[PDB]
Amino acid sequence: SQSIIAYTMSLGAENSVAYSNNSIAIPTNFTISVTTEILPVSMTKTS
Amino acid sequence: SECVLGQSKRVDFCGKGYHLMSFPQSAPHGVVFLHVTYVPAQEKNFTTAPAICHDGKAHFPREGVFVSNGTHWFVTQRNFYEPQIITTDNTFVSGNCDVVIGIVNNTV
Amino acid sequence: SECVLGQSKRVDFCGKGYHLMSFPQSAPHGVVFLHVTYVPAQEKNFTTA
Amino acid sequence: PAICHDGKAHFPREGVFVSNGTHWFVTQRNFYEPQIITTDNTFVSGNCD
Amino acid sequence: VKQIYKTPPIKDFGGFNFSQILPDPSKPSKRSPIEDLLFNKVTKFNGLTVLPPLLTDEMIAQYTSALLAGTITSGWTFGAGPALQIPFPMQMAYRFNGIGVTQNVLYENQKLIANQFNSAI
Ligand SMILES: *[C@@H]1O[C@H](CO)[C@@H](O[C@@H]2O[C@H](CO)[C@@H](O)[C@H](O)[C@H]2NC(C)=O)[C@H](O)[C@H]1NC(C)=O
Ligand SMILES: *[C@@H]1O[C@H](CO)[C@@H](O[C@@H]2O[C@H](CO)[C@@H](O)[C@H](O)[C@H]2NC(C)=O)[C@H](O)[C@H]1NC(C)=O
Ligand SMILES: *[C@@H]1O[C@H](CO)[C@@H](O)[C@H](O)[C@H]1NC(C)=O
Ligand SMILES: *[C@@H]1O[C@H](CO)[C@@H](O)[C@H](O)[C@H]1NC(C)=O
Ligand SMILES: *[C@@H]1O[C@H](CO)[C@@H](O)[C@H](O)[C@H]1NC(C)=O
Ligand SMILES: *[C@@H]1O[C@H](CO)[C@@H](O)[C@H](O)[C@H]1NC(C)=O
Repeated sequence: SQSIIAYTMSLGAENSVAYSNNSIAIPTNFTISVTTEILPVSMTKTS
Repeated sequence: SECVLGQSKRVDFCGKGYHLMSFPQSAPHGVVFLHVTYVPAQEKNFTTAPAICHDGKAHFPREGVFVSNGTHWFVTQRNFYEPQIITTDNTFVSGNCDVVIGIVNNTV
Repeated sequence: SECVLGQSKRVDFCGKGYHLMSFPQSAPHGVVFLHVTYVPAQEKNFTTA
Repeated sequence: PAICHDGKAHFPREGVFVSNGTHWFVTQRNFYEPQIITTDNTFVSGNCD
Repeated sequence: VKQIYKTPPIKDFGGFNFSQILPDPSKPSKRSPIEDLLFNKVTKFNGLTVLPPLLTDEMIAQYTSALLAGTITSGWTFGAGPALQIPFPMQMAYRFNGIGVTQNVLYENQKLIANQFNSAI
């Protein structure tokens, strides 16, 4: 039961933030994040 | 030069996070990289201070932030919670106790 | 990436001085920057070694 | 990367530790200029293992 | 920004006039005083027309402000991991340490630091 709908863009959830002056977050766990970049170096050698 | 063979901190250059490494691959008409960064996964909110107050002086971490909860104070880095003892080997002295905001009295 | 969300030491890259911080603003057809740098104001000649 | 002393791991503050088979000394990655390990040259944390 | 970050509800920028930089909520056009100044100065049937942007001036300002607000009070901590509660004065202390300048300058001259940025703006 699909349809096409136009919407206002949210551009992502708003990250509601505020801060105190006596406490800072400090990491207990981390990850090794590996991603892939695909990049053009050369064009077909048209002659 | 900066991610495969080194550790540049240019922001988001080889992906978001701190650069660790990068692995180039061949491709038709191009290059492929497997980019690797360090990104914090879980963090906790710790009471903190810029300095420890001792004999009227301010003892600053050489690097990092002081952890200041309960009955014990320590030194951690912004990128990792591994608390160290408050000694002259981990801290340095400058300024004073009337300068630092949040400075906490502790035996150094 | 380097002056706004950062504080680059690229020399005089976003303006003369060491970058401390920078802030972008919207514009028709472009981006406006407020580039904040650290610049020595006073110095004195000390005998050194 | 570390030496074991009094049950703790002692790490070069900067550099790598080297042994000539008689002594352990801090050297740097960019240059072999040996320093006897003392608390001025090494940082202590965790445990030896 | 991975997601648009909110400008904190409490404008604790250490006395800095970020209200001149970030969008003014009281206006029908959500632009900052710096932006109003520029926008008021920087400006068919013959077959040549101009298409609209996807991201409107306000939408660009929302992404821009998220990056900007993060930059001034939290840096990149709203990106690479969960947000860090660094109060503006400590963010500034770290900001100076990060360029080889002692943190004592922030605390000893907190008022002059606040005034020089604002004066320059
Ligand atoms: C952040 O700093 C402010 C400014 O000093 C602190 O506000 C003080 O709060 C105490 C506790 O109620 C009051 O007695 C003072 O009058 C306040 N000072 C001012 C200038 O208003 C605030 O406590 C700090 N926030 C945190 C979470 O520590
Ligand atoms: C930031 O700058 C604004 C100017 O846009 C300041 O607003 C002025 O405030 C003074 C006294 O505080 C008033 O006499 C003016 O009428 C205000 N001008 C306008 C246009 O409203 C504001 O005070 C500044 N904020 C800080 C923290 O310095
Ligand atoms: C620390 O507390 C703040 C409250 O403003 C919260 O938003 C934030 O998520 C907390 N940080 C962590 C790592 O839990
Ligand atoms: C810490 O020592 C300082 C000396 O500068 C003093 O002013 C302050 O009262 C002390 N704080 C506490 C909690 O004892
Ligand atoms: C030190 O003396 C030199 C030579 O006149 C001068 O160029 C420099 O500005 C002086 N530095 C000071 C006064 O800090
Ligand atoms: C190793 O160096 C130490 C001093 O660092 C010295 O006492 C010793 O003679 C050296 N051993 C050899 C085999 O050179």
